[PDB]
Amino acid sequence: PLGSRHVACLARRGLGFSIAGGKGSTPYRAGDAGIFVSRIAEGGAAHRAGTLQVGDRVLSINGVDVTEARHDHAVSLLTAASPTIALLLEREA
Amino acid sequence: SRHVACLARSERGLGFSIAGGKGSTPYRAGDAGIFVSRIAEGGAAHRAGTLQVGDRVLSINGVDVTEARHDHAVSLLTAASPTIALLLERE
Repeated sequence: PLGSRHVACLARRGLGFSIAGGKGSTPYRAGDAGIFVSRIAEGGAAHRAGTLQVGDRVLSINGVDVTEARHDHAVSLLTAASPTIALLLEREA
Repeated sequence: SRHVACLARSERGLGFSIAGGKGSTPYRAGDAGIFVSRIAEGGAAHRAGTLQVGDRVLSINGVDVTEARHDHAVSLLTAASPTIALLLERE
């Protein structure tokens, strides 16, 4: 029961995906300031996992809300050490 | 109230256990829900520090298990997946 949101739970050699947007960086798309998934590498965990899609809004990383976070700080959470990476994502149909 | 848990399935087997569900004995006298009933300490659930004995398992890998059968929830856990994502209630 997560509503219009969904969870990506990836096993942690590189992320396998990139993000764009947030505070301190250029926006992902004109008219929006939030963090979004901006690329998914082929063969990477994210790609084959099929739970990531470019354009997803990144709401939280490893339980840390980033709807108001800086770009490079959201990227630090992603590169920070843990066996997994949890993403709370919100998608547009 | 609601938490997300993301665990890497370790080759030793994942630590936590569950109890309850529509076709088993409850974990808690008057509740038909699915709860994590034990945590093998050392395992992934314990190392992540995100599971708790007593947590109500709401959903498993996007599948709602608030109304499900004990048999089905274990099936969701048992499935050989690289990860397991849990949505818990409390702790």
